[PDB]
Amino acid sequence: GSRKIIHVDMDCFAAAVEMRDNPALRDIPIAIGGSRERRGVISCANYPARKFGVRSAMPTGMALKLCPHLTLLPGRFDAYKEASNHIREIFSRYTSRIEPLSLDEAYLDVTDSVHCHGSATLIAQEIRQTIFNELQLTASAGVAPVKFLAKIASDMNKPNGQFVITPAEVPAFLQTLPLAKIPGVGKVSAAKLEAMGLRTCGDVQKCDLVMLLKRFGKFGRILWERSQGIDERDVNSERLRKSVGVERTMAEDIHHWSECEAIIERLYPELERRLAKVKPDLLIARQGVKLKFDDFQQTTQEHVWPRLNKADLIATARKTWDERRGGRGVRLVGLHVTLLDP
DNA sequence: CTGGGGTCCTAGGACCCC
DNA sequence: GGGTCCTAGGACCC
Ligand SMILES: Nc1ccn([C@H]2C[C@H](O)[C@@H](COP(=O)(O)NP(=O)(O)OP(=O)(O)O)O2)c(=O)n1
Ligand SMILES: [Mg+2]
Ligand SMILES: [Mg+2]
Repeated sequence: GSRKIIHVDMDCFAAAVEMRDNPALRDIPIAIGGSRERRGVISCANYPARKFGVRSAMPTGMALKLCPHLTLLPGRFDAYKEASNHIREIFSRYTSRIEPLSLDEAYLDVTDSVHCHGSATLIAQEIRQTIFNELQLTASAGVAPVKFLAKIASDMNKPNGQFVITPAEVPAFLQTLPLAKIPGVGKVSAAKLEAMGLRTCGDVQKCDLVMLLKRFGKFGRILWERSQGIDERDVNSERLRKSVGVERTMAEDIHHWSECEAIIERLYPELERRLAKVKPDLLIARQGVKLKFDDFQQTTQEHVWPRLNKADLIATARKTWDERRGGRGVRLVGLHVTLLDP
């Protein structure tokens, strides 16, 4: 039923806002991540740092081994939040059909738009431009008839570029497209798929659908459909936050309950403030806790609960601390609430 | 040498209904 | 024998 979807993605979003504000970081390797002393990971890295192999979700310990002159910045969320809200208002000028996927990211449906005539290519081009003129940062775009193809397209000519995929180009695009580039196919599934000899969508096009439903369930249908180019998901501008969590990893494993309670005492005020901005009465559906151990196993305990309550969080945290710790060190403790169904 | 914020999926037992 | 809720956990995303 061919639609036209624009996936915009900010390039090096967190880093780019650090460089715009201080140009001294424009041409030196910078990353936002948090110290190796605090056991942190890289969240964003500029291209000078990317040249050394620094990627997002990489432990800072390895980021420094690869690029020792990394200037690590901690990040200013409100600086990135304002930029985003500006980005989303720039989208508001071309369609109401806007589905943000994060701060730096949004699906735009422009099928029924009158703007740069009907050219999804020129709308994406002008949005990418207006962002630069108004925020001095750069965007990439992808244009496709479906959601995931427009997302894959947003990475192909980045940074500061776009890439269009028309319906006639789709069959050739999918034939060589490796399965792991499909959003929702990460490291584990890509490894089993390659264990079955499935690397590209061209390979799964020659597969049996009932076979894939046997082995992967609902995931096998999604797999088989994306390879045929099928992605009926609508751009939904109505999607709502469903949960609020606050967690913290300490410098080193903590071994006594006394220390773990000292962390919850600090975590709770932050969780309440962030819950208050969205729900002033603090009324919720479930609240609970999370511990992650030295062997990186993690357990959570959540239960029905009417209102964000600190003592019950401490209480339940010691029940896990006793029943499921088994004497290992603890590197992370976290708090959580599940919001009420709208 | 492994973050912090989330979404979505699965699955067994409890629970309720015929 | 059905269905929805409850809970824990895992894969995945930015
Ligand atoms: N694992 C990750 C991935 C992204 N992020 C944050 C930091 C990024 O600046 C922001 C943008 O997500 P992203 O698109 O995946 N990466 P980024 O936009 O910075 O670089 P490119 O999109 O140009 O590849 O999300 C994170 O905190 N942890
Ligand atoms: Mg980006
Ligand atoms: Mg993004």
